[PDB]
Amino acid sequence: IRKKLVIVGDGACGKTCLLIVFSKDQFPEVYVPTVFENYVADIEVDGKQVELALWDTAGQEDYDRLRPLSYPDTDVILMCFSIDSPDSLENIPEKWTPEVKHFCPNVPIILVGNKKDLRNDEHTRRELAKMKQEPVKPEEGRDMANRIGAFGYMECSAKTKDGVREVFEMATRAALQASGCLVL
Amino acid sequence: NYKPPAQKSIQEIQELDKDDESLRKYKEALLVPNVVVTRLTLVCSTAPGPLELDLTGDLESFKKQSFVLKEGVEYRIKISFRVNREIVSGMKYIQHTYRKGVKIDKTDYMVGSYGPRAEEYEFLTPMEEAPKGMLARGSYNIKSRFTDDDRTDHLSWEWNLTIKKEW
Ligand SMILES: Nc1nc2c(ncn2[C@@H]2O[C@H](COP(=O)(O)OP(=O)(O)O)[C@@H](O)[C@H]2O)c(=O)[nH]1
Ligand SMILES: [Mg+2]
Ligand SMILES: [Mg+2]
Ligand SMILES: [Mg+2]
Repeated sequence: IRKKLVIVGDGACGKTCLLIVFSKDQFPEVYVPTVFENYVADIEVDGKQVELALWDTAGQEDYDRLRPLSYPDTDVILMCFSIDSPDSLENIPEKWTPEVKHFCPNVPIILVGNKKDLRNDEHTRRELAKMKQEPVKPEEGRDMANRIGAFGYMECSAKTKDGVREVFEMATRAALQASGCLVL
Repeated sequence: NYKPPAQKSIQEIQELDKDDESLRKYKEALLVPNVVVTRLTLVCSTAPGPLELDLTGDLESFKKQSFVLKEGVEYRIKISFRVNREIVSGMKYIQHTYRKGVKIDKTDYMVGSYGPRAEEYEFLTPMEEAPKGMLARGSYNIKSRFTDDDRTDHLSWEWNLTIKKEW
């Protein structure tokens, strides 16, 4: 049973690391590619075996016309922002939701807060405070999940790996639960 | 709410971050008018022969003929098409079904964004059920249309469905 997952969200919110941590189980500290090669992970959920196809994307404005080719035949979407970037969260309803709904009507979204491990980081809090901001809070995340009609809201750190296996367990559960049936 | 981005050629796309290996592979993975609609097929398990329209010319031969279909049968519509030079953004498929001059259905699907490639693309709709009963046999006129984010008009062809008691 094949399902397709595409991961979207702003540049530098941790999309690629998340994806790499999921396939390698090691956070990359040496080099982080801009976009990780799509690949096929064999996961099992709710007494069921799943061929899961994972696509990383380029979030930049510059690739707004390129990136939407990843969408056809997508079964679940991971829509990220970073817990250390309330801007990345403002763009969820301003950019990612209008896009994902446009190209992927009827397709479940899991809203994902990345970099949990920065919530209580000292240096981080200072930087945000220097522009009158704080880290995003779980209520702010869940609220957004409701506002955009997300199947779920999960939080994670790919640095510490807390939440990673649960994010993709949810995405996969979303894909099984769930315009135009198939493009080939 | 969604707002289409600035038009960008495939070369403008490749010029950008052209020294990034990882983005080079990304673009490689994902990559006469630009879009050509080639064929309309009816995918139907119970049909005794193949059900196809060639749309590469002679668009003036419906309404002279049609697809015959046994009342009550399940089928999908499969549209084939070709993208020749540049990206099509967010291509949409729209269908209006007519019966005796009355519009009985309207349906439209986000087919998606597609880059140019050699082999044609095949878009399959969800399963539909042929009509049935004494009052629903004979001809339905169908207006098929494509459009996209860079185009506020359509590619249009018009085909017929003729529903019978038997095949
Ligand atoms: N502290 C922390 N940094 C992270 C985490 N995940 C990613 N990053 C960093 O944030 C930056 C952007 O990550 P990347 O995965 O390349 O983001 P993308 O551009 O959205 O894919 C990189 O320097 C990562 O090291 C995380 O979970 N915790
Ligand atoms: Mg990236
Ligand atoms: Mg495998
Ligand atoms: Mg083609």
